[PDB]
Amino acid sequence: GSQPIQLSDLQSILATMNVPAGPAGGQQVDLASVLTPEIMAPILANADVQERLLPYLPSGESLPQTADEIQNTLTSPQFQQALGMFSAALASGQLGPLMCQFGLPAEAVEAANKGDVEAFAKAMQNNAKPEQKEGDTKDKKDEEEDMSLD
Repeated sequence: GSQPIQLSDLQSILATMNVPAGPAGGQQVDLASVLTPEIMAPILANADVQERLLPYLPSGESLPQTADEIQNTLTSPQFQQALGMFSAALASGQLGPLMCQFGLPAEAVEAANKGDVEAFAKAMQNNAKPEQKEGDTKDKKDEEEDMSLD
């Protein structure tokens, strides 16, 4: 014959199906590792979110009333406490439309509406640092198998 070699073997692979992706393990993420006081200050300085942080006022009772406060504490007990409370407030209460009332970033409202801090982290991460390099290396390869005559 023409020696096609079994055939059936390369047919068995065509019985494969497309399986969905797994969530892996979504739960929490440290926002303070990417969200700096420079980002959180203008947002937490809004009365809209402050009002929602009232039932979650950080240790000390007196929460950062202005952006200068948050930008001063940097990553001190005040910031880490406020970060946690803010994360809880948006997750349970869901700020959603409140974020758009002050004209805050879309990344914030998307996450705050769902109450998902992971989506917020990813959005902020990629917003600040975009992934761009490109390295396909394809096309114009071919084989020229038949080409063997001179």
